[PDB]
Amino acid sequence: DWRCARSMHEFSAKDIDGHMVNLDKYRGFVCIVTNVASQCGATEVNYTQLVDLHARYAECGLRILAFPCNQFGKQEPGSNEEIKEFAAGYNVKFDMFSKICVNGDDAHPLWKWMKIQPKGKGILGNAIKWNFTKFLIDKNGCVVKRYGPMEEPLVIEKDLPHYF
Repeated sequence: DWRCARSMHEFSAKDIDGHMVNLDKYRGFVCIVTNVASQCGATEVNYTQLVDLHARYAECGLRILAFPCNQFGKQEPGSNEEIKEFAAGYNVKFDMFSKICVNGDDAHPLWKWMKIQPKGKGILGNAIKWNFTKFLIDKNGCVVKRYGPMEEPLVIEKDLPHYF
């Protein structure tokens, strides 16, 4: 039962190449989990700053899990292969996953779970509101903060020292 999970580490997800990833591999690492899109007004700032954070903090254990999602204005219409090439244009070295839903009955169970964590609460409901929502995950796999679609990734930086 996804609702009874205690940690992100209990979940698995397909990477953007189609291979299953056990998210227990992130135990001991602080993670940003985010839903991404290629044709969003915020695409450039989010990819640029996620790549920047990953570069400057990997030595501290920062990992980033990017889930493409086409549910918000159909702004991620491409294939997984096309999305991987798009991320390559931003020199992404963090982890890209296969396209998923984040809302609704067919949402990936990790996203169902994050949305009902105590610190994953949304505003006027827990649904993901738009592209580039972010969840901060601590080293034990627990949700510790949620950031809205308009909060650029650099806003997360001041919170990282509380979890490294």
